[PDB]
Amino acid sequence: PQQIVDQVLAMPEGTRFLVLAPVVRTRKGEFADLFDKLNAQGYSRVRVDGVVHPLTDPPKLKKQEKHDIEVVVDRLTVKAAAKRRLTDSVETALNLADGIVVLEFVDEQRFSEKLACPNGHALAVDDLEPRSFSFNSPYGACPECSGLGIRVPCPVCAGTRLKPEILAVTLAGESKGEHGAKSIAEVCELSIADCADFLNALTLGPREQAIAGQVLKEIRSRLGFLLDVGLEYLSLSRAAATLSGGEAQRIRLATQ
Amino acid sequence: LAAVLANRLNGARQVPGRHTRVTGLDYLDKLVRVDQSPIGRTPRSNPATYTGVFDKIRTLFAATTEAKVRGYQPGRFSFNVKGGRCEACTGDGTIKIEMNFLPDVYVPCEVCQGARYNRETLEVHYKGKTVSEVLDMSIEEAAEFFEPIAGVHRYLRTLVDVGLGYVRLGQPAPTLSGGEAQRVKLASELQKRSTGRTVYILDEPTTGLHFDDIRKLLNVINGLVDKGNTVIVIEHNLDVIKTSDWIIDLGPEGGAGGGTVVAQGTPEDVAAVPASYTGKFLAEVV
Amino acid sequence: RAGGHFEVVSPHAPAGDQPAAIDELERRINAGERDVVLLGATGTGKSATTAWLIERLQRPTLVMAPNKTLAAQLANELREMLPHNAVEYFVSYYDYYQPEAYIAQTDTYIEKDSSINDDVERLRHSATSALLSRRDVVVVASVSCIYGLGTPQSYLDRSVELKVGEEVPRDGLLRLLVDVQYTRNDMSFTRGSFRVRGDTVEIIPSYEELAVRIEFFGDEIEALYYLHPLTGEVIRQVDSLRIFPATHYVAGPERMAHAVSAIEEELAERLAELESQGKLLEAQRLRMRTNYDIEMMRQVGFCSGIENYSRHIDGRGPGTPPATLLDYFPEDFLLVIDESHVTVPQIGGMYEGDISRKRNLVEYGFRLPSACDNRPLTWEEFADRIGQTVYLSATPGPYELSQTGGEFVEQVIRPTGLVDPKVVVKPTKGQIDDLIGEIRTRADADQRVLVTTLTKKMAEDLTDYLLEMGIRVRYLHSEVDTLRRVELLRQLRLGDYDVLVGINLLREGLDLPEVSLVAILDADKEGFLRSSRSLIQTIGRAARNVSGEVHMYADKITDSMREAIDETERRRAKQIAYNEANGIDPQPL
Ligand SMILES: [Zn+2]
Ligand SMILES: [Zn+2]
Ligand SMILES: [Zn+2]
Repeated sequence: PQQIVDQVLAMPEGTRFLVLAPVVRTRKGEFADLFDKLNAQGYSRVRVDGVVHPLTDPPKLKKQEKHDIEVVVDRLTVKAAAKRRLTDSVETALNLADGIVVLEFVDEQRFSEKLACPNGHALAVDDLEPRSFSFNSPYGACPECSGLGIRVPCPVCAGTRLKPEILAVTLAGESKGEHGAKSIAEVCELSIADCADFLNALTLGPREQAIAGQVLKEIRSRLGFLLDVGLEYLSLSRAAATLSGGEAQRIRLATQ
Repeated sequence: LAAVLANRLNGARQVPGRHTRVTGLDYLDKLVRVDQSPIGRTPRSNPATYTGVFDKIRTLFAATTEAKVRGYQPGRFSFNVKGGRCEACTGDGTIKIEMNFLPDVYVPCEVCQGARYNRETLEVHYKGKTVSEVLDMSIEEAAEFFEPIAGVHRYLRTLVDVGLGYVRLGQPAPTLSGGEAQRVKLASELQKRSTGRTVYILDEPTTGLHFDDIRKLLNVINGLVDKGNTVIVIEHNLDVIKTSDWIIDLGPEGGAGGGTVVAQGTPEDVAAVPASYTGKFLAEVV
Repeated sequence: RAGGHFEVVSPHAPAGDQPAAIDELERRINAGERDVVLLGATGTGKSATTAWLIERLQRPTLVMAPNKTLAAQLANELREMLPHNAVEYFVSYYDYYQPEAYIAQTDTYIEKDSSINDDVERLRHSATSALLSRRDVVVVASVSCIYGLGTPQSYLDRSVELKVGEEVPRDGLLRLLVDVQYTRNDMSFTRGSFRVRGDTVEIIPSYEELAVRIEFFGDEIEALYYLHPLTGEVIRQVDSLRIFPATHYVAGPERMAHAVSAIEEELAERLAELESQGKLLEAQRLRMRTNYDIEMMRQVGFCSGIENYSRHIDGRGPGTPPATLLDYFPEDFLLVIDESHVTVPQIGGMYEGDISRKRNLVEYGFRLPSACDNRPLTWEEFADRIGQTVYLSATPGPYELSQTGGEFVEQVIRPTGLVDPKVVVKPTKGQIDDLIGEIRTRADADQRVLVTTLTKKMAEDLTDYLLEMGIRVRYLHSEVDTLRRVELLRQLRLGDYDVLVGINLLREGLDLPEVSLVAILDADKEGFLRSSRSLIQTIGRAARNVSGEVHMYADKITDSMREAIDETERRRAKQIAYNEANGIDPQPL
């Protein structure tokens, strides 16, 4: 909601708008009683079906007729330091309207808050969370293979052991090393050496450096021991069945 | 003992073991059994919420002219209140999100900056202090503050006498040791005007209290008993019992070998009777 | 004070003594008579005469009554005759009130406790606003009026008016609403409170029953509208309107500053006083209580015990009369005191008892001597602060007659033509037999009867015997409660019983037109509660019926009783002569 209120700056200075609280969005119904209740609270302003009327003298409504009840709350243009009245009606709408308002170019701008995607869309990953790309977990498991990777590979794996939506669409920005643009399956295919050298030097951000320094240290220690044993030709996606006994033995040797 | 006293005075319904009778309840009103148990297992509760001074400070902030003009309740100023809690933290200050494998890391929130509030509420600066600041300064600083106020003054005086006031006012209950919680409980009961007719039974509280913490608790119980309170504590500390004006030492021998008063009276009296080994110890002392 | 003409709508036609009495009272007040008496017999209608006098004088009138009981029945009635003027009300606004009291012997603090009434305070503030907003204002007041108050000066100052169209900062409006004791109840809608939603603001004023909605065009007064508080039904719209503070402890921020200064000074005074007295416990208790009080002035300005600092708030000196509804009145305010024969003794007795309480309060470290200042005006102080004084009673008080020179204005012949009863006197003996005989005689026509008594034991014993003789009889004692005599009224209007046996309290709160006979036991004793006022009251009681009768049974005859009877019978002959001159029999009304 803080962005909703602060968006008044985004809309040009002085441009007319309306303090529109979508209390009952598009839910049609004869609501003269609701008008009376809104008056009982006391606002004197309302807009239904996109047309403004006073709560003192609202229009007639029928159940059959669509009624987009976004009550006008206050009379304001984009003013300077009007945050007092703005917030006054704005948190009010954030409850009555339940979190949504609009400052249209009545003289457009929509002051709405939506989760996941900013536009209220669905996401391959609901947010920037690693488990979202875990097919061993149901997050990445395909509908038709459940993470196994088979139906003949399942139609929604096609080689990648991951959901197509959570393959690269929300995770194609891995700027590891140079030209870095990787899908989860792409890193999987990155051999031991490929991925290790990719992560040896990569620029993804300062907060990412801070919160993935431990990641780099663990990986580089693991790879240093892996080289101390002389094991790089195995790939990150290489089938675990390739373990020759000595392979996992060296894995544990490095670990210990 | 505890079973019978609690069920006869506090209305408990626990099993009284095997005793023919108890007397002297006529000289008492309601017992209190206290131990090391933590006061609160969640950060939700905090020193303010436990002590009950929280709503008092909330009303204090409501007393600002800015609070008047906004026209909103002491609950508004709260930190466990829906409206005033920034969604970025639910007004918890930092932002928390983590999975099972590894622990989280504290991160100040745009709203908070550690303020565990919302600036909308913090705009009031009652007595030149925001709600964040008021909840910030720890017990001793709050004590030297709020001087002409009364109930908060009694709370803070109790805590100052406890002498552990260093604890942050918003210090999470989970971030407080069992002995610290014990001191909090004895402080809270120190502010209930029982006239001393009540009696406190207690475990061995050495854990969670340093030597000085034990001395502070000793002063607390001294004030209680001078206010008329009775007390009985199981304790392996010779100093604590020698400070207690009377001793009842039970048990000729450990385990089933005990089960009867071997000696009692003033610590010195019980000491003069070597029927207890604790008595032998109180004898070699003094 | 814009005084609208006291429009009197009186379908009743004045007759009998009414014209002469009103004319002579009018010329009395014209003659600068600061002291006047009226002799208003029973059924002479003092209310109408007072209303007409107030109409003639066109002054803001303060009427003084001795108990809240009386105020109710009259004020509503006058509003009928004055439906176009400010008619108001004021008494103790306490469903219950334990004072701040101190048992010194037991060192027990019976702290001030009060169940607060609402409508009483509402009418109090309505009266203060009307007085400080118009001259055509009539206020009925209990002695509480002379207690300590705030200044009508600040009352009229803090009040603020807003008009349609005029530019006014809405936030400043909220600020002044706070300063005039009105809460931004953004949650619900309550008396003397208000809510803000957008430019719209809706407020219930403390004194005004209804509410008001104001629409704002930015920081301009867009429009004003009356409203039902909850439903919001716009009663009407007016361009402008004023708002008075919801408190009578009105005081600007500067007045709070001065009050705090003087409070601290007299706090040092009382500190030293109790320190010398050795009452250290009381000194410390008062010190901490007033420390909290001043803390929440410096923060809020509102608390309990504010009255105790009236001398600081009003700012006048110690021992002087504290502010009063009299100050709320002009100097040319009309003044009327009904039953002043007990209101003035009540004034002195209340001052004495309350100053005895301010002892063991202030003298014993509970408040400063400013509490003692927040007191009923000493009788002399009241006598100065009043204007012209008019006492109303068929039994003028002794000090009242001393003030007025003994002269008065008569109004005893009712226009109806009712006449006084026929009195009879017999010795105490032959009382039970005659009582039963008259009981049966009246029960033939199913009529009422009254009985008085002196001692509780003999009273209830006699009622018990009467019940034993199969008599529809009841009795009254010292602390009887309303249900008993109200169901007695139901019974008598339903014809269940005939007689009652009371001692003292019966003398008040009984109007029984159906009793044609009363009995007065053992009037021989010279007693205060059985004085000439008592016998005259019984005479008025027995005068209700067309052919009422008095029967006093006592061995000897007291001077007051028989002089009262003789004057009653001669004025009865006068009333009969007036009736028959009109050719009209005594007319029940
Ligand atoms: Zn989207
Ligand atoms: Zn698949
Ligand atoms: Zn936050």
